[PDB]
Amino acid sequence: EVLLQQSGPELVKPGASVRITCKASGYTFTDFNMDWVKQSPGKSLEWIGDFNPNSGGSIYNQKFKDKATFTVDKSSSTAYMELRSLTFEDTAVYYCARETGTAWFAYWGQGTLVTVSAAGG
Amino acid sequence: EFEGRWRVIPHDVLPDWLKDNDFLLHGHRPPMPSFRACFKSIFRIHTETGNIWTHLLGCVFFLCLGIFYMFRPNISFVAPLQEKVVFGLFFLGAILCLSFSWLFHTVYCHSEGVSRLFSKLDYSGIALLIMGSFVPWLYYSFYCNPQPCFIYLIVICVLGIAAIIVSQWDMFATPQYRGVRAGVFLGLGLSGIIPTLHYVISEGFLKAATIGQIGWLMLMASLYITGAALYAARIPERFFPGKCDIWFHSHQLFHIFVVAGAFVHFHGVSNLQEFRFMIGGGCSE
Amino acid sequence: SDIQMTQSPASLSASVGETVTITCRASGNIHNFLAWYQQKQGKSPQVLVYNAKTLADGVPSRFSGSGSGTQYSLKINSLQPEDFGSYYCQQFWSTPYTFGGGTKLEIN
Ligand SMILES: CCCCCCCC/C=C/CCCCCCCC(=O)OC[C@@H](O)CO
Ligand SMILES: CCCCCCCC/C=C\CCCCCCCC(=O)OC[C@@H](O)CO
Ligand SMILES: CCCCCCCC/C=C\CCCCCCCC(=O)OC[C@@H](O)CO
Ligand SMILES: CCCCCCCC/C=C\CCCCCCCC(=O)OC[C@@H](O)CO
Ligand SMILES: CCCCCCCC/C=C\CCCCCCCC(=O)OC[C@@H](O)CO
Ligand SMILES: CCCCCCCC/C=C\CCCCCCCC(=O)O
Ligand SMILES: [Zn+2]
Repeated sequence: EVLLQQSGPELVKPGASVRITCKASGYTFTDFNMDWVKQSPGKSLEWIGDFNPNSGGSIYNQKFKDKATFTVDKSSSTAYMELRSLTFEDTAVYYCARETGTAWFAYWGQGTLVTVSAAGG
Repeated sequence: EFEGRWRVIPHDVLPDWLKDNDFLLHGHRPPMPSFRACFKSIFRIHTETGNIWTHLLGCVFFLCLGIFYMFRPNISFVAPLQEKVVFGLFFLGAILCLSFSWLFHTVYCHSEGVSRLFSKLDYSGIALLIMGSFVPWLYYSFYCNPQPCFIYLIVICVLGIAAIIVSQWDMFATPQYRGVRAGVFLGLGLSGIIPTLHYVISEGFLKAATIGQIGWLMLMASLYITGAALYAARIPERFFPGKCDIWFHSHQLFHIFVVAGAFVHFHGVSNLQEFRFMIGGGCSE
Repeated sequence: SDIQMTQSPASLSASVGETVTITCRASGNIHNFLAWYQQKQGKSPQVLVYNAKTLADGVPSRFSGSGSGTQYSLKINSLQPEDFGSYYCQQFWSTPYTFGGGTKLEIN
C-alpha cells in the first residue's frame, strides 16, 4: 500500500528554518508529482506548490515563493520542503499530498505541525 | 500553459475503463474530463500519440484524395457520375473510419461515457471502411453482370450492419473479446473470397490473373490476416513489455496497416477504372 | 491567487439517514478538474470524489459528485455517524491550485 510518512512536529523560534520530510513508499517515487499543502489552525487548506521528482522541477504558489523551497532525495524516495524566516503566521500543519497524473490527492502524509513560538526567547 | 497540466501514469494506476493493454506499462494519459485537455494532448507524447497521428494525417490524406477525385475531368471516365458515386462511397468509408478513429483515440481518456461512445463509433468506422471498399470493387469486377454485383452489394451490407450491431454491445469492447473483434472485422474483409471465387469461376483463371486482380487481392488478404494477427496477439509489446509504450506497439502498427490497406485497395480499384476506360463501357466477350 | 473556490454552506448539522448537499462555485471554468475531500478531527484529508464525478477507491456509494463548468456539488446520501468532519472542494485546472473554505458537517 502507498504511504506518505512525514517527520515529527517542530517548535521553533521566529526567524528559524524547518525542513519537513516526506518519505514516500509503496510506489515508484519518480512516477508522480508530490504537492505541499498548508493548513493554518482552524483554517482551510492552501496549496503551497508541486514538485516533480523525475524532472526535478517545482511550481510554487506566488504566496509561498519566498518562504518554501522543495528538494528531493530520489535514492531514498523522499520529498522535502524547507520553510524560511519563520513567523507566527507559519504556525500550521504542513502536508505532502501525492498526485496521480493530475493534481487530485489520493495519498496524504499525516501532517507536520510547525509551531512558531517566542516563549523561550 | 498552466491550465490542464498532467503527467503520464503507469498501467496499474489507470481506472478499469482505461486498462486495455497491460503490455503498455507506462506513458498513459490519466483520466481527464476536459475536451480542451484531450485535444491539447494530440501535441503530447503518450501511449496514444502515434495512434492519433497515423489516422489524423491519414484522415486529411483521404479527404484530399477524395476532393481531387471528385474534380477529375469527366472525360477520363466511362460513366463519370456513377464512377464518382462508387469511389465517393469508398472515400466516405475511409474518411469516416479515420475520423472516428483519431477522435476516439484523442477523447479516450476523457471519461467512461465518452470512451464508450467513441469506441462504438471507432468499431463502426471499420465496418464502414470495409463495406465502402466493396462498392467500387464489385462495380468494376461485375461490370457486365448486374445481378451478382447487386447480390454481393446486399451481402457486404447485411454483414457490415451486423458488425456495426455487434460492435455496439458492451462485452465486445472488453480486452478478453480482442480476438472476437479481430475475427469479426477479419471475416467481414475475408468475405470477399465469395465474389472472388464467383468472379474467377465466371471470368477464367487467365482473365483474373492477367488483369492483376489475383495478386492485388492476395496482397489485400495478407494485410488483413497480418493486421488482424498483430492486433489480436499484441505483437511486439507482448515480447518486449515496457519497450513499446510509445512507438511501434500492436495498435500503432495496426493503424499503419489500415491507412496502407486502404491505399493499396484504392490503387487497385483505380487501375480497374483505368482499364475500364481503356476498353470502353460495353460488353463484347 | 487566480481561481477562487466558494464552498456553501460554511457549516451544517443534519441527522444520520438524511441527505446533505455541499456546493462549490469556481470563479473561472475548471473543466471538471475538481476533487472533494473529507477531513476528520486531527487527521489528514482523504479524497472522496475526483474529476468532478469519479468516486475514489474505497469510498461508499452514498457520496456522489456532480456538476460542470463553474458549479459543482457533493451529495451525501443517507448520512452515517462517521460522516462528521470538514469537507473541502479543490480545483486542479489552473495553477495555483485552490481549495474551498471548507464545510463543517455535524451529525445529530
Ligand atoms: C471532427 C472534425 C474536427 C474536430 C476538431 C477538433 C476540435 C478542436 C478543439 C476541441 C476542444 C474544445 C474545448 C471543448 C471543451 C473543453 C473542456 C470541457 O469539457 O469544458 C467544458 C466545460 O464547460 C465543462 O466543465
Ligand atoms: C497528410 C497528407 C496530406 C497531403 C495532401 C494529400 C495528397 C494529395 C492527394 C491527391 C492529389 C491527386 C491529384 C490528381 C487528382 C485530381 C485531378 C484534378 O484535376 O483535380 C483538380 C484539382 O484542382 C481539385 O482541387
Ligand atoms: C448512404 C449510406 C449510409 C452512409 C452514412 C453512414 C454514416 C455513419 C453512420 C453510422 C456510424 C455508426 C453509428 C453507431 C452508433 C453511434 C454510437 C452509439 O450508439 O453511441 C451511443 C452512446 O450513448 C454510447 O455511449
Ligand atoms: C478491401 C477489400 C478488398 C477486396 C476483398 C478481398 C478479400 C480477399 C479475397 C480473396 C483472397 C485472395 C485471392 C484468392 C484468389 C482465388 C483464386 C485463385 O486461387 O487463383 C489462383 C490463380 O493462380 C488461378 O489462375
Ligand atoms: C488466419 C490467422 C490470422 C490471425 C487471426 C487472429 C485473430 C483470431 C485469433 C484468436 C481468437 C481467440 C479467441 C478467444 C479469445 C480469448 C481471450 C483471451 O483470453 O485473451 C488473452 C489475452 O492475452 C489476449 O486478449
Ligand atoms: C481497405 C481495407 C483495409 C484493410 C487493412 C487492415 C486489416 C485488418 C482488418 C481487420 C481486423 C481488425 C481488428 C481490430 C478491431 C478494432 C481495432 C481498432 O480499434 O482500431
Ligand atoms: Zn484504433
